Amino acid sequence: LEFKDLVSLEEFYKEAPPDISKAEVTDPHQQTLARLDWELE
Amino acid sequence: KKQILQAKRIRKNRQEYDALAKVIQHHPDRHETLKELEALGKELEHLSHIK
Amino acid sequence: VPLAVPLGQTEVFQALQRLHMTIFSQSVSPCGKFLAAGNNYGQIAIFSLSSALSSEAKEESKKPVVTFQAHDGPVYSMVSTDRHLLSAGDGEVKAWLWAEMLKKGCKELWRRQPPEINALLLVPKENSLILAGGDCQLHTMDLETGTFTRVLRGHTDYIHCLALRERSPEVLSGGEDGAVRLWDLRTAKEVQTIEVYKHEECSRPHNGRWIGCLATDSDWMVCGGGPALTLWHLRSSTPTTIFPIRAPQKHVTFYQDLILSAGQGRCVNQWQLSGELKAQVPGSSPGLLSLSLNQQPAAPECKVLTAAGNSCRVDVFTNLGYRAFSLSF
Repeated sequence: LEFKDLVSLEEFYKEAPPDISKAEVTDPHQQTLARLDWELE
Repeated sequence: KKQILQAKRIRKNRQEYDALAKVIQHHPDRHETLKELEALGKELEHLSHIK
Repeated sequence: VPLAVPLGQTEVFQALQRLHMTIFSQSVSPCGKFLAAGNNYGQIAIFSLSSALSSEAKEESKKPVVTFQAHDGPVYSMVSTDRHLLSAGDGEVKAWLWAEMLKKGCKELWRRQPPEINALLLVPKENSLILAGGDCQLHTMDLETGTFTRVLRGHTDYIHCLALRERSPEVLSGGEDGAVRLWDLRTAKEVQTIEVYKHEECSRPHNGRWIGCLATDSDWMVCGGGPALTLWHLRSSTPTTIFPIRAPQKHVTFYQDLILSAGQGRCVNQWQLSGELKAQVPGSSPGLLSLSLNQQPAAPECKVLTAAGNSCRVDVFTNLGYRAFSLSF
């Protein structure tokens, strides 16, 4: 049990293309991964 | 056993998050890029008006 | 140290065949109880894995209960279904029954022929089988009737491995040309290409450009072989992390939260997903070509990691820090 910026949610959900929006994630894990690679792109 | 399975899954998720975040941190910031894009857009509009 | 001296032409010839044996493929039964190993000489051994892992175990229990000649050329790939064992040999795929291969009959069900066949991909959600090899083309075959539906032409040189991740592209394929290609099954077209040698973080021009292994986590990819053992992010096609190892890696897979690897070295390599070498467990072979996690229901006692390569023996790992024993061919 030891381990090691952001976008507004509606802006992220309404600006990203549906390839990167990943409407099947609407899990929080894939949601955060979609936020991360949307920030990267 | 059930809690340690969930713990190792959460650890894999955290390592995926760190793996993406390290690649993002090789790129410059977001808001500073927005500020310099606004400055470059104003300078480009002034240079376009002068041209 | 030389315990058994052969002393005879037939036994010297058998010792020479065992000394020059390479084990290419591995398959598991529908239950956990049996293992199948493919051979350099086109043979197939069947390993009673539950009898080897039992408390009552003899030295002759680490032997094939049934071994049989099955192909003319080498057996490069096996795969298993709910009932069958599909084996790709010379240039064609044979099918064998798990119920009948233990008996004395050992007949084949069919013989379908679409160069070698390096990778067999068994596709769920539809009874299908993807053939890939020296034809540089992906063939799709129905399992019920021996008809070939789709032919996919994207690679330049031959293919080493296939993958599956249950999304819209759903099929990865890596080859000797040095590019991982994505193959949408509906449109039967190529939708994305990732050239790993073009990226300077991964290149390593001494070993060359060939992709030997692929793996999927439905969002990620591990690509290795010639260039480097690299972690790619799909939908971005960006090299995220590199695993620092010198030897080329012939096989890779995802564990629970580890990365298992094996190649021209002696040991099995256990990586963390960040890119830290967690462990190196030495095997009995000088090089390994195949790993297999035996994660099957209705037999929890047959949950081991089996490794095979340039030897006549299979290393069985009951734990991930040491080898328990090894099955002679």
